[PDB]
Amino acid sequence: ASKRIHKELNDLARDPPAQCSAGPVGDDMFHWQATIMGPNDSPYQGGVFFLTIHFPTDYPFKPPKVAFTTRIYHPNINSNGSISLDILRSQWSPALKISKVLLSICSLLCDPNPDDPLVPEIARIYKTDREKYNRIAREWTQKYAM
Amino acid sequence: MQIFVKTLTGKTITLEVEPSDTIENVKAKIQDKEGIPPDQQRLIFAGKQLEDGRTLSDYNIQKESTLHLVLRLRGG
Amino acid sequence: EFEFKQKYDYFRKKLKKPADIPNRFEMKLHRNNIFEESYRRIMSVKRPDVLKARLWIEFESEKGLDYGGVAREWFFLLSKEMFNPYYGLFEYSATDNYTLQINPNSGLCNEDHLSYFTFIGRVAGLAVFHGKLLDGFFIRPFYKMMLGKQITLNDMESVDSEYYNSLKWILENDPTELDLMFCIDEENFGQTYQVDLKPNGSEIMVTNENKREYIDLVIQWRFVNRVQKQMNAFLEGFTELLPIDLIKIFDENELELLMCGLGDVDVNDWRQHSIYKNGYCPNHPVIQWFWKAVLLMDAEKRIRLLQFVTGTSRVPMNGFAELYGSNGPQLFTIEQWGSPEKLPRAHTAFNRLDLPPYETFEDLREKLLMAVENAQG
Repeated sequence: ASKRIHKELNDLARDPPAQCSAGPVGDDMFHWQATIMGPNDSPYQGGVFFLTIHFPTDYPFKPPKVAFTTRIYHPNINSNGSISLDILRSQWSPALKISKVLLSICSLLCDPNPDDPLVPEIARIYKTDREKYNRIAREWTQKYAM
Repeated sequence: MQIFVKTLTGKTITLEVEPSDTIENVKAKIQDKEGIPPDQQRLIFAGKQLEDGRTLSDYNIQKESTLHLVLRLRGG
Repeated sequence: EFEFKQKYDYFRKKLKKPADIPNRFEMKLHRNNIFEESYRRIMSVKRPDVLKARLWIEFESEKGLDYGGVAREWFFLLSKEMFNPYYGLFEYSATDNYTLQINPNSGLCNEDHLSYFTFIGRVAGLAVFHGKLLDGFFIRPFYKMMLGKQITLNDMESVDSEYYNSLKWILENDPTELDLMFCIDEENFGQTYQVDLKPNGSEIMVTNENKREYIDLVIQWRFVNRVQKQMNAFLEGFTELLPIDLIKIFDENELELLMCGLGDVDVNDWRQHSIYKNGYCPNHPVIQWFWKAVLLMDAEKRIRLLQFVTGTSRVPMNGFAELYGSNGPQLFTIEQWGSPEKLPRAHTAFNRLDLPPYETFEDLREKLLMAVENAQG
């Protein structure tokens, strides 16, 4: 896990995943914090979002726990910043790397997944009343992201 | 052409189809014999997830080939 | 199911009752200090044969004239004590699995843990012998260990799916890119120290020439190395009531059903500790049906239902109020989602169930009993 994390860390400052930057804060190497810039021409445009990448001692056999810190109005991310993303749970592989988990998250941001929701209310509003959704998401970004 | 779709419980779905049916339609047919919607279905065959964009010819799903009904329920 | 019956009775009879022993076993102790009291009593008997006597128990507290029903209770009461995670002899495999396994660091909790294990075994067998059940469940490897079976990468799937899949990957691919080393990591006091699976493992790498011998050292470590003394002391006592071989006829699943029972989920404690989000609440029509649906299921459909939704088929020792998410306490939840056509979904991490607003009780039941049965894939 040590060399794994360390090495995976240098690889970040090798090909910085565009639109985001995660890195260990403090001296603890099992607690990182990442940023993700609202994908462009998406309602989350302009804002910035903070996250918490907590590596368990079982990494990489167990997926890392990644959560949003910054509030965000999205169908697959709740008020705790919990992220319903398959590679974080069911489809995780010891070969997968953070730089890949971050971009995967930026994708979920611009192109939500309304059919495997975590927050039903939003999913619906996103399916039926799409323009409403953009209005709101855009407002939440103005409150907690900026 | 006749095939079997086995559920994880045991009960099996015998059905009628042309070798050119898009997998997506095997689901539309299963959606009337069980009520199970298509977006919550996964038909596994010999350890392979048979996409919707293909047909019964693309995977050589012939007369009597058994696929499976593994319900994609868990959410994300 | 229909078979297990044959094997059971056939098993029951094969057991024999000595002759030179009392009609019953004299047992009387206080409920509030039941552990060390049952302990000092059983573990003091000279002839381990006498425990094959009839079970006669009385509490100097809740004196009620049953004395035959107390038997069922004593076991249920001694279990919550023997198999209590916070005692230190046994612990939970995961923070959300509720299945017990020998605590490798047990010797550092009871300065004479071995004697205690021998006892928990002494009792455990005593229950099988008198057709009673113990309360709690152990990870498969515990049972395999009794059956004298090997523990393999396979056995870890039940304990920690994700860890099993990751190991299996290592098994089926080249693990030189993962940059692994022969040593897993630990925690205590927030401290994070490294531990070697073998000599200097900390240095040694996991190549494509040793990843076989690696996965071994891992399983070896996770379920065997550090608990062989205990698991052994346990069998010593378990075999002072039953011939350890008389039991090999059953398989892990049957052996579990044999001594730990099936374990039907208490439906009332459950409804009473569930929370409803997004429209649903205690009296809402759909929620009221859900529970009636639950009420009509048999012991299996329920445990199936629980697993489908919480990820585990077991329930915490202190009830449904102590349920856990992959993030800490998380009461069984039921949220409203989807059109009446869709099947109910589940998030095992938050023990949540997305139940669509069915229109007719029977409509709901046919959809739930469907998700449950044809599920787990």
